[PDB]
Amino acid sequence: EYFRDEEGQDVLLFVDNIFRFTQAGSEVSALLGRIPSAVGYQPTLATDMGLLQERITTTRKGSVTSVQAVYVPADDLTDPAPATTFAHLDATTVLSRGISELGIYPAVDPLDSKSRLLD
Amino acid sequence: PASGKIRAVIGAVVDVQFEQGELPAILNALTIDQGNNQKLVLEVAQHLGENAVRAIAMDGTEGLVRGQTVVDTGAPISVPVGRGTLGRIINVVGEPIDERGPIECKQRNPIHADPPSFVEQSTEAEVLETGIKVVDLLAPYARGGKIGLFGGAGVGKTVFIQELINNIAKAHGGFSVFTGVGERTREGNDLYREMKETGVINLEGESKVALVFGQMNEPPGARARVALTGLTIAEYFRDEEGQDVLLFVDNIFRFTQAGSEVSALLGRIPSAVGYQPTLATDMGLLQERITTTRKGSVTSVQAVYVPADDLTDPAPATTFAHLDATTVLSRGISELGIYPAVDPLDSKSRLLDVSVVGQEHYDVATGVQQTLQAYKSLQDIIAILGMDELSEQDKLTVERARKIQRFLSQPFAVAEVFTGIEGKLVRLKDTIASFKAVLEGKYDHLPENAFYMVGGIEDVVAKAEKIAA
Amino acid sequence: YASEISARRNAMDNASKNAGEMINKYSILYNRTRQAVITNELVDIITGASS
Amino acid sequence: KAAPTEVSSILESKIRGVSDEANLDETGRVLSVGDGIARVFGLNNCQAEELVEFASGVKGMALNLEPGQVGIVLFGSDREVKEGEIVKRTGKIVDVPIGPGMLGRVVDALGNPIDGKGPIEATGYAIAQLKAPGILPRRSVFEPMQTGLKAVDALVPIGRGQRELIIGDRQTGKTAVALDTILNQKRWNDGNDESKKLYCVYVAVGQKRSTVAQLVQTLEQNDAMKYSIVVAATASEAAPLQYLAPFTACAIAEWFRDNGKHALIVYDDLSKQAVAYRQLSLLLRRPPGREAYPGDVFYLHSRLLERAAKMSDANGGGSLTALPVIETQGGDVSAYIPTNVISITDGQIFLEAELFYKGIRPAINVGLSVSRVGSAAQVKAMKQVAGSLKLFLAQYREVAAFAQFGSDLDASTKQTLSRGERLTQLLKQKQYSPQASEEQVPVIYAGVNGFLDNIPIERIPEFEEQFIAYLKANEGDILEAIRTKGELSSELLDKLKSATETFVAT
Amino acid sequence: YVAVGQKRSTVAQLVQTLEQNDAMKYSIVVAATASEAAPLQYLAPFTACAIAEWFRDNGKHALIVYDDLSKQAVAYRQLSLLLRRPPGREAYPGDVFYLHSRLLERAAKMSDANGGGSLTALPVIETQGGDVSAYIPTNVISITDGQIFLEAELFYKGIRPAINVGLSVSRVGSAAQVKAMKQVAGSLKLFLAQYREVAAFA
Ligand SMILES: Nc1ncnc2c1ncn2[C@@H]1O[C@H](COP(=O)(O)OP(=O)(O)OP(=O)(O)O)[C@@H](O)[C@H]1O
Ligand SMILES: Nc1ncnc2c1ncn2[C@@H]1O[C@H](COP(=O)(O)OP(=O)(O)O)[C@@H](O)[C@H]1O
Ligand SMILES: [Mg+2]
Repeated sequence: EYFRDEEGQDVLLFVDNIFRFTQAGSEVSALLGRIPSAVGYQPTLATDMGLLQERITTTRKGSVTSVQAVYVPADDLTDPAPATTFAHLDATTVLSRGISELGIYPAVDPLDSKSRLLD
Repeated sequence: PASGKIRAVIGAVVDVQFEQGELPAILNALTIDQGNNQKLVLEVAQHLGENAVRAIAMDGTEGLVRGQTVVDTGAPISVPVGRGTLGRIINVVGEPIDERGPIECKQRNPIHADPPSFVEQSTEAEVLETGIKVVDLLAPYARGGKIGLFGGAGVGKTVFIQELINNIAKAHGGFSVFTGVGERTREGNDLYREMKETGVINLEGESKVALVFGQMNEPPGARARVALTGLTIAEYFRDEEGQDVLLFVDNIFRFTQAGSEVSALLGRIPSAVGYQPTLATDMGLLQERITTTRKGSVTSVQAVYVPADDLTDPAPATTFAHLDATTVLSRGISELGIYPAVDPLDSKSRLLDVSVVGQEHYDVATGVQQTLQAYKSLQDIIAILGMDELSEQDKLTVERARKIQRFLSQPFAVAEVFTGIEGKLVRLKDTIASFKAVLEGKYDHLPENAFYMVGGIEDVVAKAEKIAA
Repeated sequence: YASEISARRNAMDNASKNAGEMINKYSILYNRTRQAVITNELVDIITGASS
Repeated sequence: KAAPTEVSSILESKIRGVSDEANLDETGRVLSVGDGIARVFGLNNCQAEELVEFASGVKGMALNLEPGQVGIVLFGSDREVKEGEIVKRTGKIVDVPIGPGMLGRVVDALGNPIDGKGPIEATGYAIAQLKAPGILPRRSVFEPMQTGLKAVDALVPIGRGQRELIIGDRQTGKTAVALDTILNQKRWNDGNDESKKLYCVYVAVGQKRSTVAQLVQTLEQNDAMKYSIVVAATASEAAPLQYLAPFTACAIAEWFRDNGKHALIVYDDLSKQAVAYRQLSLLLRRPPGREAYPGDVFYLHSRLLERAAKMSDANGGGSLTALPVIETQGGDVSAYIPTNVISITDGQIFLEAELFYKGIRPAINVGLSVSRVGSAAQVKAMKQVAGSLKLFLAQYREVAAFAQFGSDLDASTKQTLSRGERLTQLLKQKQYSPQASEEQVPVIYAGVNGFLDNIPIERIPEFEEQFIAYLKANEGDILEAIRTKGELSSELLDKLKSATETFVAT
Repeated sequence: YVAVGQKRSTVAQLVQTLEQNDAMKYSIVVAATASEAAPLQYLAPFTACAIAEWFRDNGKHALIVYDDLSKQAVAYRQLSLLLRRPPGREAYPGDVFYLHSRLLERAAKMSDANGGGSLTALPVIETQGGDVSAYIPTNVISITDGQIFLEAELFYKGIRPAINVGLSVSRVGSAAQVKAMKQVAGSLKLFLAQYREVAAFA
């Protein structure tokens, strides 16, 4: 963020993986007094993930190409850590486990991957 | 004697308050005087503090007031062991429920005890001879392990348990211990009357199997402790007398369901599929005690029941990890002409290797399993293409597979009133020699009905020569 | 007509064999979903009663 | 950390004096009332599961005896109890009236008569939570329970002392099989043989007020309510009255089995009794388990079903039948409450909703329903015809898929399809039309031998009434000998074959 | 060898077979049966990794075999459920993935400045009907560099061991192999997976 605001450069943020930030806070949320949410997660899942994903965006001083990777919990896209991160990304690249066993390198699902620049 | 006062009574859980220093430990039986009953057993679970410990009653807690006298026995739930418990119906607290007088036992062992150590265990897996032709060749039972008896109603589950206990007491000299945990009220009365007419339980003679009553009409403490009471009587015959005892737990699924009922009512959180959190600790504490020691062994022949036909559940996968053998009784035979309905392909065991039974027994077991698997898969093509539209090698293998399926079904000694044939007790050496001669072509000219209801190589030659002339 | 009837028997046997493999895979998925539904429903009642 | 009992109001009493009231044993003060639960402070001499009485007139049952308070479940409305009311103890446990004077009146869950016919002459008082019979005071099921249905007396035949479950979905044949079995006992209860009679015990639990009044009016018109106990337990009462309806009805029906008579309890339904026990346990601050149930879910239904057994000759020779109806969701027999009741009972009668709309009355699947007693608790005359009919019905069910292609049937395939269709249509009976053992033995012998294969499929309904009416006027000696002796000799088999062949030509 | 969750008779029979073939003189055995407490079985993985780490930090190779990884996850969930915690997927706590990732990260290969030793980890995962997409199955596959799938279909036909070529792979197994075996087996992994799909449709 300092190279795009104080210097004005197109930074490239590469997180691997982005799903470990929400899974680390759920293990310490039970000892802080907070009640469990869905699938034993923390109650502030949308508030903690929205405060970090909004700062890695493009501003008037510089851009920031975020290329993070999400991890599906036991091959499930309806989890609380996978479905909440799909509303803060312009382009998504879902990797299905069924196409990886056939010989597709990689297993780029065309029926699940969507983006906002496809016009 | 250490006395206590009842402070809480919420169903099966009853809290007792002791004094300072005289507080009982965990797994301690507490005595309580009632009206018509003798003594209300209450096993101690944990201590909540402030001179108070929560206990679980093993009977009905109706009629208990706040402030009743609760005496401490000083140890766990003791039960009567030895030769005096043979032929009598015992309970979870070691009391008789057969109305035949008290069990005159010299000593009383507790139900809560540790298992064997790593230095006192068996270094080699030995095979257990059962006497059946389809058990000593296919899925062999291990000496000191667990065997699962899976089957439906009317397939031959009650007849297989009575024939295995009589054959082990005559060829090896070992007693039995039937611990029907979680059984019904009508199933307990029918099992005691059927064993007296066959010769397993004699009131005036000599018995050879113990009866442990454990119906589901009691509370959660009596059903969960029914497995520990039956296993304590069978373990005493192998450590003090030295004999290969056989324990029966009908069923195995009732022991896992009874343990989660007392744990959920105490304050513990549930696990997967509504199970208890200590599923691997409660099932492993009772399965490790039935092993092989330096003086004797203790076989287990429980009946595992799958939950809604699911082998990947928490009550099916936890009990299958300690089972060395399996006695699957499918419904495909029975009325087909097999006594009993023993599946030669579904019943598997871990002791059927070449390093445990030898190179001679491994070659005969692999040849019989390969011929039975090829004949079962070719049944769909024989009904659509006939029996004469085959090759020379397929016609000879199909004729020998029909006689091999009926040769392993021998008549038991306790089933002589249903079939009319005599009881045949084939040994381990006689069953391996008869199966190897039929696969080599020495009995290819014999008929298919000459091997049915027979046991051994000598019985097939006498039945074939007397059928025609 | 004899060749079409013989070819229809092979296609019917292959369709019945393929249906048995799909039913076995669906039974394993239904057994895991039934155990997960009982654990998810019991966790919701235990969380509301402890708060 | 914190606890109840002594709090604010109750805590400002022991500081000024450690005496005040000399009771604190037989009485108590209500501190918190709500959701049918009253937290009475005190009552140290009150035993477990003991009856109580409030100041307004509502009764209670102390089941959660704590160290400072006492959780009592009120049997009525919560508007009559308030904070600070006096709650006295009765000194006895939860009991109910029993005896021969309760036959002919509809009682509730506590033994009070609600039919409006005066008092009930009770000959004894038995507790609700009673112990079941042991393994030494039980005998084999040898007596036969005549239900009246042709598909129940031949397939899954129930006996005296067994537990037959009535599983099924919504409106598929759950309460229909229990009502026809109790009304079919008029041929034995109206006579003088006390060992052949069977007193019914319908325990309506969870039903509405209109359903209990319609079932009692139908039994009185057919002379069947004079020897049948009715346990009224609607859903408009408290949770303590509906949950204790199974234990109160089993205590009143146990007086006949302990004297020398037979009884038959019909717990309708088993699904409604499990919901009443879980409601009182969730409000008493207890931990739950699977499907929002307590830890003693399997022990609550197994303790009430094990008491209905057949006694031996040294105890009196009586028996008791338990007909619990398990209301399933959508045909799933492997649920939570469905699997617990089927594993504890010695047989279950399945009822599917697909077979009821086709023409099978009632819908009873032969491939799913079975009896653990077998042919040991049936008549010898009906066992000879049911042995050959069981093998023909099982072979026709597996080959029922070839009925759509009738132009490619062989010789053995056409014989099994014609005999299997006539046997299934002959066992279909109408509502409130039970048959005896003599009329069902003649109808099953004509379809198993081959005397009904020449008739059409649509003429199976007219042939059942024509053959039964002609056998009562021409060959009356063959029908009377099969009911008195109960078996069939060599002369009865030759006379039955000659009469059926002469009547099949017209 | 770290036998965690196994029976008492299975641990005694496995130690007698290795001593007869001259293989128990340089092998550590960590006995951890299921008849003990829940804390002894859960701490068996951490105690066995500390004993094998002494050889890798001095100049020697070590091979750890955690049999099994499925039994260690059930023992850790029993102590967490009794302490009033939050149960997530499959009745597991939030720190279920951190317990297996921390014990497997220590088995790495050191550089020349640390001694030159290495530690190999061989964890066995017990699947329930071949369900490789479970909670405990996906957590161990995302932290290890490869896996060896053992299908139950080919094991009953005589193919021992049933090693699926289309499922099992090795990340750092190409450069850490022998040059004589890799030259003679040219395209052996690609020809084994293509021959299984063509034989099932013929
Ligand atoms: N064998 C039969 N032939 C014709 N009608 C039947 C038969 N069995 C049941 N019925 C009809 O089904 C209706 C309901 O029967 P029943 O009282 O046994 O079930 P139910 O208690 O209404 O079921 P639920 O409790 O699910 O509503 C009755 O009105 C009756 O007319
Ligand atoms: N060796 C045998 N030969 C012939 N019939 C047998 C044999 N073993 C068992 N049976 C039959 O199997 C039936 C088992 O009945 P039962 O014990 O009530 O059911 P289950 O065996 O399922 O408990 C018996 O009726 C008996 O006739
Ligand atoms: Mg009804």
